[PDB]
Amino acid sequence: WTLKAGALEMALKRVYTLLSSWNCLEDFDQIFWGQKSALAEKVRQCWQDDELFSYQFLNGANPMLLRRSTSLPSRLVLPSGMEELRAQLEKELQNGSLFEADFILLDGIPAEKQYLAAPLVMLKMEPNGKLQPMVIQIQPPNPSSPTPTLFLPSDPPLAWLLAKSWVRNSDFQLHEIQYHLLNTHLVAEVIAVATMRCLPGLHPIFKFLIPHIRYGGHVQLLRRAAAQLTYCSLCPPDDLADRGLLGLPGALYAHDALRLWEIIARYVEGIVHLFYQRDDIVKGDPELQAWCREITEVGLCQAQDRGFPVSFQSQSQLCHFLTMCVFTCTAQHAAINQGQLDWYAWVPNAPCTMRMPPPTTKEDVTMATVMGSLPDVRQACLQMAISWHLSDMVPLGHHKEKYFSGPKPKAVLNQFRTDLEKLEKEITARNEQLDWPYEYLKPSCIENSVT
Ligand SMILES: [Fe+3]
Repeated sequence: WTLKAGALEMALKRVYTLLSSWNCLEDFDQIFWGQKSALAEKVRQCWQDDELFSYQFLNGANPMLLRRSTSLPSRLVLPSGMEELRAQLEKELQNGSLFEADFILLDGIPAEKQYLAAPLVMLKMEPNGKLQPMVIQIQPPNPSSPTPTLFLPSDPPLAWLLAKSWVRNSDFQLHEIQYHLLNTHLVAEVIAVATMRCLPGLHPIFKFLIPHIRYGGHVQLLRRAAAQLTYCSLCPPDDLADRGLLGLPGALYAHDALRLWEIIARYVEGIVHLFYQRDDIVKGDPELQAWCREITEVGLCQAQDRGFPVSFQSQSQLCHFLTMCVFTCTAQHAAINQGQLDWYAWVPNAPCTMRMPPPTTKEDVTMATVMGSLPDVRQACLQMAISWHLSDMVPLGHHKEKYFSGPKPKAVLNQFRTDLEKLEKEITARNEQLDWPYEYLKPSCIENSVT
């Protein structure tokens, strides 16, 4: 249950075992014959469009990587005689308009033989709202490349596509290992056990948390991910702030996540201020304090060097942490998981595996090269299988149970529902006006727990 060695290696096996059970004709019709999503069908036809490539960094299956650059990455070595790329990256950084998708956590991992790369994409945002790519670097510098080729939108079309496609494969990897398995599922397992371990069932925050938690490499990558898991990464206000995605009107994941955070927060602090009336109570609850330590020190593996608390000194310190717990188990899993059907069905747009190494030049890139690198029918079709299965339930805030008895808690949970209905009708109204709606965080679509 920990994030050790170790435990993480056992996690991946249990995941393969689950996925294996869908390697059969279980929903074959549905699947490979039935109607695919409206968005899936949109992706199929626009996937080569540079804007659709870019757009996904904001509102696709994985909107957790993109960042607004403050300086140009040290890995982005620009060869002599690209004064123009130089000047344009400079222009954008000075304008506060330069963004990046840096896939470095993959650097150095090897991957039935699959090839990995650790690319960097630099994108500009124009007043429009729209993100346009400027340059892809597929491998980082290292000490016999010196100056990795820089692939550009103006290059031989099939080279630009191969470059982009490697970026999507890399996005596929980080998305599933880091942002889905680790950050939602495995962090959920830590929260869950630690609740079971340190808090008796009638402990108020056990009652609060419970409706949300019943119950090679890869290995390399998952270990590194778990290594750099910070507390702020799991908190939208912090996270969207640390990545410069605040004040971005077309950042719909960002908007929705943040608007949910405020709902969860208000619901959280409402319940907390009832039981822990004042900071003194929080500080003095020894069980809660064990529960905190159990998550940060044991479960997350000495995670107190990555923003995580070792104690709760106050209501605010506890509400912030309790809001992170709900969000991780509910909203964020919704955001990370609900998009596989839409974005990963059309396999060329999110290739699960690449079967050749990345190109070192932009020269001699052929359909043979492209088709050779992209997955095969078997890999690609099993991809589609799993993504459909992944993407009856109890929605967020609707645990048809009453662990709390008073009218005071009931009022709190009642406002939560009202605010959730408020966001619901807001999201659905916005989405109606858009060709590319975002709906992985509509409150009704979020399950009251990771399952
Ligand atoms: Fe999941």
